[PDB]
Amino acid sequence: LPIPQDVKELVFDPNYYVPNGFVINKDRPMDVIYNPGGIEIRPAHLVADKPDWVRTASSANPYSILMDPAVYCRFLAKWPDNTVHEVYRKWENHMEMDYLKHELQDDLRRQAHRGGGARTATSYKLSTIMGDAKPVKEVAEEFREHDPVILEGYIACANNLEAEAGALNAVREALELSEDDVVPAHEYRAASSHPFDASTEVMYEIEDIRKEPDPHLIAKRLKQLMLDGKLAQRYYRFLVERLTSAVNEFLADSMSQKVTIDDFCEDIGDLIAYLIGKKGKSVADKFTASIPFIVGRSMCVNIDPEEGNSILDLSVRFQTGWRLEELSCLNIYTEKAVLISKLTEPKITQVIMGMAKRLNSSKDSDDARTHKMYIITADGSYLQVIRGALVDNAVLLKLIK
Amino acid sequence: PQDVKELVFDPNYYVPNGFVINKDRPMDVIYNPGGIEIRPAHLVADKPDWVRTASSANPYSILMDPAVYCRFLAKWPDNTVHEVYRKWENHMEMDYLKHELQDDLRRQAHRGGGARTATSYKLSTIMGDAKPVKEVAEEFREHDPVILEGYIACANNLEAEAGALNAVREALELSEDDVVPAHEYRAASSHPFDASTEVMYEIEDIRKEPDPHLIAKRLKQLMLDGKLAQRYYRFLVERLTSAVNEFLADSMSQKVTIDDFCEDIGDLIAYLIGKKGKSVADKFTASIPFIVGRSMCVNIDPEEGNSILDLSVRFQTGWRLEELSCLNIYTEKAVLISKLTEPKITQVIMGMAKRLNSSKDSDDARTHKMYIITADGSYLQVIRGALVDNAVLLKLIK
Repeated sequence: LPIPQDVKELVFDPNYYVPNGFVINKDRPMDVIYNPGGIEIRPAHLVADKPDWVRTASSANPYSILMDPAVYCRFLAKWPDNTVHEVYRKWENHMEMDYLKHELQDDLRRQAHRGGGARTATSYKLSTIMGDAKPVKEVAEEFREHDPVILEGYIACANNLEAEAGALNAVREALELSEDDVVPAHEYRAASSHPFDASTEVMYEIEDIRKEPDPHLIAKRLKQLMLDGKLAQRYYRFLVERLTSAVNEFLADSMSQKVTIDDFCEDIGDLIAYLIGKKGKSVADKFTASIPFIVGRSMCVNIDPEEGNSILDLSVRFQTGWRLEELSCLNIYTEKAVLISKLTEPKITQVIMGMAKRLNSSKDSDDARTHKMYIITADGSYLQVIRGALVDNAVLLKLIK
Repeated sequence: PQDVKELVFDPNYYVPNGFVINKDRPMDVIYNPGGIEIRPAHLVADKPDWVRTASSANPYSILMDPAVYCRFLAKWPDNTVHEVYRKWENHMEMDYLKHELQDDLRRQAHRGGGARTATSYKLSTIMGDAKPVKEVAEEFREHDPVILEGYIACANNLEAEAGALNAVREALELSEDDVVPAHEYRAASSHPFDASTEVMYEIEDIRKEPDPHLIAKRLKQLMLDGKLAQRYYRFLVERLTSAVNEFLADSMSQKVTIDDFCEDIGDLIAYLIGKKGKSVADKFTASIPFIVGRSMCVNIDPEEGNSILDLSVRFQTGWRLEELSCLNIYTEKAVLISKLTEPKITQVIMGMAKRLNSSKDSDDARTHKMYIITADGSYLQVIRGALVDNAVLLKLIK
């Protein structure tokens, strides 16, 4: 009878409140649930493609929360004001929900993402043990399944599959594993090189521009390098489009802003002034503080006289034995990024914390400013570990599409 | 005026009440009876109400010579935006507009002037039909466009460009101070597969299958039987879905999108038959071999390992993007190449297409993308347009 005001107050019983004209499905009791005040609770997978059932990012919960699908079921609750909130109900607490679970395991569309029959997520045996990672040297020296490991050095990659193959070969060589042994979840570093035919002094100048804390100075100095003929327009435009793409990515995902810039070197000052004026001071200060991270990711310069100077795409990647639909519910497909809370499985928080600590151990923590962060599921999904601006110290996983 | 051809290019031809013509910038706004309003394209590039309206007569933008024609957008009372290209030599009063495009602070990254150089080397601005490198080298003035042999292993665009430049320099025995001609080459990138050779051959056979339903069924069945790992199946399905969506958005101008190829290709075919007619669906089905060949090109090498190839034929020109085309290349998804386009670009494209079709069973034409790379580094993919018969489009890669 009482009307719930928030998520926790909702009653999980199809027979608790039954309005006129609604017939409860006998074999599908959980398909729709009604609560007083007009609250509609439906399984998320049954309303994934409906435009009127998208999560509402608000001040309290601007981010969709990541929870374990094997333990929790994700419902969407729609209120009279059309605000859609996540609800997470434990599988063991409500037995009458079991069929929904079976749906997610046995639908034709989810066969590409879930186990069953002769399906194998990987061409090899990938361990499902998760937790903190350890250096691969001590793991090899100690040797049961291997614990998650860390590979030293770097892996040169042309694409994602090349990086994964190199990482798998590195783990197999470090642990002296066979083709049939169960390889563990692993942490590694990936580098992609884009050669630059520019003078070494120009490379040093762009490198020093990267370390500049003032974005206006960064843009002015890069454009001045372009205008003097020191940097070819091809390479300048390449760097500019990379900076623009990274800035737009940070604005869209990390800050949840609908604002985009066409090109960095002419519009970074305008964007910062806009963030001063329309979005308040604090949002602009956090954007400015994250500007070094964006510029380090986009404009990392490698200067080696042997094989030539280049621009680096640097990342740290944690390959887990869990599939995307075993690590996450279906919201990972419907949201730009998912927040990691206390209710989230502690092991993913542990792996992300270990990755962050290893990034911060570099000189001046510069690696944390120049490396992207990824968790690769067994079935090949990439989840970039990014920072969230709407919540302090918020860590997000963004599915790479 | 009832037509684009009937537009009067005179600011003083029709002056509405309350409007004052700027003496220093008279070409900014043009008024024509009925409410037709013509403005330069680069003054209205950021306005959401100044986007070209694709119709039956002109479904695509037109690639043009920026040094010969100036782009203007004409807005009609029914909110339809059309293109008008007006020659520089026919209007002196438009000259300042040209200077703007040459001297704007924003455009300094794309145009010449001062000490700006598009490339770190000297690249010839001679376009035309390309010739095999050996005869051109043995013949030796600036070189004519050149064709290289083999494939350049590339990890990214910059690596491919560097490899092509090195190949041209070595084959034409050019020094660092010599002018390098525009050159056509081939690029190949490999995504390794930890799949059995039999499964790879089955995937290759599925690629040649003309029925998309059979492609989906056979690939899904390979996944479900455990012969194809879910990781590689999802990789291939992601590539197929991306390619199908790209073909729909670019080649067919269709807003329809799919999420999984092997799950929704039949639904997409049924939707195209039901709502778009048999002709559109048949066009998509006939293009299916090209899409599947580009997405699932299978390389089987017992030494280097089996892989999925991204194959392309790229012609590096000496002209910058803003010296090859107007600013429409930034606004439109793709631009159509007509008889009004510079004949050199069409010559290059037909040469690349002919060299593609010279392969056995025209197989390369089904597995290769085509690119024109400008001097300052823009990539223009040559695609086919389903809205006009034999329509060639250049799509700026962003």
